[PDB]
Amino acid sequence: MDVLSKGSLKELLAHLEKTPLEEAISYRIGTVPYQNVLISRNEYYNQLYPDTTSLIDGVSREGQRNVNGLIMSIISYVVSGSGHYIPNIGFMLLRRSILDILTKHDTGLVTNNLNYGIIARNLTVSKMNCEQRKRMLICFKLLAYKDGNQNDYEIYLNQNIPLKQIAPNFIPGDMRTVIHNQDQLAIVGIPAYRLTQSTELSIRDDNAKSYKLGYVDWYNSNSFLRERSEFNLIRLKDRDTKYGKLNGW
Amino acid sequence: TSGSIINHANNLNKVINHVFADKPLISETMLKILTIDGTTGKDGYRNWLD
Amino acid sequence: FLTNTTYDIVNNDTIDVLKMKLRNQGWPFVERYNAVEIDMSVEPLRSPGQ
Amino acid sequence: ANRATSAFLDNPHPVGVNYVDEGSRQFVAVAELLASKLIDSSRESDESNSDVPFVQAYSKFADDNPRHLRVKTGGKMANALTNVIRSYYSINAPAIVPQVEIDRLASKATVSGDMYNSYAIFNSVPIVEVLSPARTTVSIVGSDRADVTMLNTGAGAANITFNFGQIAETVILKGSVPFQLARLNQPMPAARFTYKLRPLDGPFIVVLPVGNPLVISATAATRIQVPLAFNKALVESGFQTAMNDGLFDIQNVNYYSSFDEFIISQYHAQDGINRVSTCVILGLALQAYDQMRRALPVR
Amino acid sequence: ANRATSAFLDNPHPVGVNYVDEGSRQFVAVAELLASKLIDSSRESDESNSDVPFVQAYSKFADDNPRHLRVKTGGKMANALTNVIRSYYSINAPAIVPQVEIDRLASKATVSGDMYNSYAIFNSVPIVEVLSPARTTVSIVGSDRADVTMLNTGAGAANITFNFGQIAETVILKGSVPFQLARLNQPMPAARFTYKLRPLDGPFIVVLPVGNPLVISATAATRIQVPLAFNKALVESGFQTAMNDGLFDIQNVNYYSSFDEFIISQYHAQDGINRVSTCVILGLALQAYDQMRRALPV
Amino acid sequence: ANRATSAFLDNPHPVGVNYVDEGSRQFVAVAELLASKLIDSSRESDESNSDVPFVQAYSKFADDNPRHLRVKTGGKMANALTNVIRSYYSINAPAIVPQVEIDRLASKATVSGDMYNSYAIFNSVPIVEVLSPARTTVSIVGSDRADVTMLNTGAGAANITFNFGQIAETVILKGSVPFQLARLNQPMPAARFTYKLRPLDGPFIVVLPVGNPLVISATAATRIQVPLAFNKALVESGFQTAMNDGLFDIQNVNYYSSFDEFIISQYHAQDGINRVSTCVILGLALQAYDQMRRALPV
Repeated sequence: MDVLSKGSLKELLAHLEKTPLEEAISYRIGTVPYQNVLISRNEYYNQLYPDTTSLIDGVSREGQRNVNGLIMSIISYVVSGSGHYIPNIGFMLLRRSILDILTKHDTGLVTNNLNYGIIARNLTVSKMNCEQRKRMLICFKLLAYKDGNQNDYEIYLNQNIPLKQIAPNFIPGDMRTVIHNQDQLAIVGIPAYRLTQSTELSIRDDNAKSYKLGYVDWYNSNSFLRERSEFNLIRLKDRDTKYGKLNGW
Repeated sequence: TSGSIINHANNLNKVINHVFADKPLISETMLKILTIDGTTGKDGYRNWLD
Repeated sequence: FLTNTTYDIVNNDTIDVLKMKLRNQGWPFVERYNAVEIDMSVEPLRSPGQ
Repeated sequence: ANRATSAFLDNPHPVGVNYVDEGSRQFVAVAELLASKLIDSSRESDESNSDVPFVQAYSKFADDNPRHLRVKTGGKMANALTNVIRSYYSINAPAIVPQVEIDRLASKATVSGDMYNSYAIFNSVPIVEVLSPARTTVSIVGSDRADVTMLNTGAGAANITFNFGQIAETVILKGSVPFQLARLNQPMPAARFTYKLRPLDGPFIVVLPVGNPLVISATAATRIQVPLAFNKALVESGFQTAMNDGLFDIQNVNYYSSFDEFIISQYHAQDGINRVSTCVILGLALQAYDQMRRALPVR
Repeated sequence: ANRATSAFLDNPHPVGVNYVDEGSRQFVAVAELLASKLIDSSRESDESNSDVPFVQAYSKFADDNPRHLRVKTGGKMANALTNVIRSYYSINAPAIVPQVEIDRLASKATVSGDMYNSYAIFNSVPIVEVLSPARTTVSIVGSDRADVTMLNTGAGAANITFNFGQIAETVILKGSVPFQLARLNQPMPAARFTYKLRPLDGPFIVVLPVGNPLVISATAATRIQVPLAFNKALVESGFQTAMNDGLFDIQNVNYYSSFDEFIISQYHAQDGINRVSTCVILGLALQAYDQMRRALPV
Repeated sequence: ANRATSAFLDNPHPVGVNYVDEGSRQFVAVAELLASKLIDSSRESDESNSDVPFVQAYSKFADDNPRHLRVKTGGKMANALTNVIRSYYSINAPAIVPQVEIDRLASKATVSGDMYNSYAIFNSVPIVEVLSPARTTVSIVGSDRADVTMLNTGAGAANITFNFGQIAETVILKGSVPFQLARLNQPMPAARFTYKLRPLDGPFIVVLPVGNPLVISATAATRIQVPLAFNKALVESGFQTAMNDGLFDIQNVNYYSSFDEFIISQYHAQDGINRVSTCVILGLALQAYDQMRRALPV
């Protein structure tokens, strides 16, 4: 919910710096990812409604124990709000931030063998919307810069024409590029249209609307932080600053 | 519910007005205990009945 | 006020740390209490009800 | 030797392993409590000739004000309850309800998620196996009352071994004619019409004389821990409703005539102590489902 | 060939055509509501050591104060409730209650009288026909749980046809031993203990191997629209009470073991959807009869 | 000639002769009333966030304020109620609780000790005897629904006599195939699927044709006077809990599948009317036992 609310590149990377990896990993068993299932949608149909479960749903799924599953759990958390079930990763890796895993070699995780095409296909890039594809491409660029695979990232964009048009423009080592970026990455937000307490047909759409309706409740909740009215009560370390720089950028 | 609270508040006031009218139902000894904190006799009895 | 400290000293303390400091000194009021929702209805009369 | 077993005890399909934590248990209890308010408000609306009590309760249940020309189905709460019910039944059923939705709905009303406050009695008769000699025929019918028909065509009397399992508390055996039954390696008693048995005592031997068939009627009672809000009549009505609507139509699952059969069958399978916990939550969910649909019907 | 049919499905007698209008439906709903208050007031009177709660409930129900030297009969409301129950069962019943009397009794309380606000599940299993070839014997026993016992005497396996009607929603078949069942013009599956069936999906063929008898246990569930105040436990008690009191003793009628069998049998008769609405109102009246007579025995 | 009889009707054991006075009947009535409030206070406590409704209910029942780190057995009322249930079942069971203790617990609430104001319907089928000729086999299975399977291997048709006793009010007979039944020394009517009989009319004769076996399913309804608080659902649950908790385990007693079988068997014994009176008091005590034990599981 909090990760889906971020609407700018600066906010997204700032959230990932303060968020540990354990938030990406889920400890609920879930179900196997790719299955043709029948779900109940009584608002629309009397018969059961066919659908296919996927990894970018908002509900936890079972994940492979390899490094591929860990990266695929991080991206699903960013684009869908929930991760997958990969237990016994370890204290050392789980305490690191999401940005450290994606960008830093000191974590101890080796990810240079990853194939962006296979990861995108397993995440069902075809079913993703524009904001979801932009968020995943941000994760790919950070991984490419960590492994020195910038050339491979560009070629993968050349093969996929729709991905090249929406590819965010920022150098993963320079903070000046992040501040200038004006891409809108928000998935949930205050809706200008009429939003009703009604169900959706597919699993992805229904789960997304739950976060959208939950965010509205979160926005008016006491947990939400109102910068306009309570800026002085925020701690100085985590207070918003114009000259905000990620470490090493 | 608002209806229950409104109904209870009005009925409570009606009973208190009637018990204290004419010769009060409760004695002066009880009123001394209820008014020891500075509240009025009618107010003290209304809280205790509640 | 109660633990004899200053704002700067307790600036970085979290809620649970602050609760422990006050509870040890003997102050029990360290919790927020949720309100109770009262259900309300307006009788229709000429207009539809709410 | 020939082996006969009860039909409903055969091959219990695995139950779901999701939505069994404290947060999900609170959501089911909240749904049951709110569904009961929904059915009582509809009665009050009938007696008062005013829709205010029903609109008042539907808003709490569905988080939406009822509008004409739109079908009343229960809102997002009905969607979560119906899909969670499917997951409890089978492990092949998908888990599609997010955790954010479960937490939000569980906060609507204050209630405990305790599922072990009270107990209930279930009357399904477990006959794990009946072993008979070559020249005899044994047939078992029924679940609430099991009639075992035995015919002996051999020259002499035969011994039939009865295994009632280890879970049931008491088993009462009534025969069409007086018959002899005793435990293993125990002298046979005089012929009697009725026997009260403890299934833990061991396998039981029945002497079947040559002649007219002997029919033994079996009744069993078992104790399972359930929440205080459990109502057997409401749970059974919801089980048939869920079957008619097709929520239990999943691949590679077994179908039962009653919730009593379903819970006993899962109890007698391996790791049945863990299965029975999930079944109890399903029963409470079916009680909420039964009250929700009876308040909001569809032709 | 031989044909086997359920005993309770045979020859449903015609039901009454009176006291089924809106005004009469409200009276039955009024009687049920006031009869329930009689039971509750008696419990309150016993606990409070005062007869005042019972006097109010009896006065509302019977339009007269209770008296120690007069038998507590329930007044004119009890007589009207008894007479309408007789009329609902058969068309040959007198149906002598005036419309002015019914209307005045429906004004004692305000109720909608709607008989379609909810639903109830009925468990009677309707086996309309079991068609068996030669050298095979088929027996059907029971209504709530139907046991079908089949013996194959001939040389080879026999095919047996099962017809469950077009009204029941679902039917579960369980066998003593694994057996094969499939629809018409469908391949037979591997033998298994339990089958779940939709009665609307045509007749079902059962393969009967030669040897020991095969017994099939059948359970069915049917949903019939009923008012929200419907309670199957109280309706069942009233049905048994009415038979013992002689309310159903009319010429040229059929008798059933339970209200479950009564409503399902009338449903399966030709043009049976006409009768099902009258049977539901009868069930509600029996629910009022049970509570009233338990509070005021005669 | 062969004789067949229902299993549950055979050899009813003597029932207890203690705790049947007016003061003892008040104690059972008090126990049922206070146990019902215990089960209702639990639901009200959960709806709110206060244990006050349960604390008040438990304090009245157990004469002691509930405390954490204690089992919450139920106090002296729970102990006294358990012992009287043992005494009712058999005359061999000792009577432990003194009359002074019973009177003290009866003063906690003001309720009438009358146990015969209302009535209830019991559906056990009392087939006392079925007399059959030499070449016929007769088998009786079941108590709630009694199925009699008869087969005739003789040359001609055989007459079978059915005796249903004199206590049952109505008996409904349903056959697998239409059959002929008539009273003693009476002409046989045309074959019919169903029969409604009054057992007091007399023994009945059924014609059994040569061929496939005929199965007759019997259902009965007997009315027994009970208190108004009587609930069949609660009584049956308490009966199972009573047997599971091992307080019916006494030397030289007969065991039953349900309370309904227990009460019909005693009604058909020698002193049927006197035996049933004690059993009704046992039924109310069992109803209180079920409600108390579900709230306080030990």
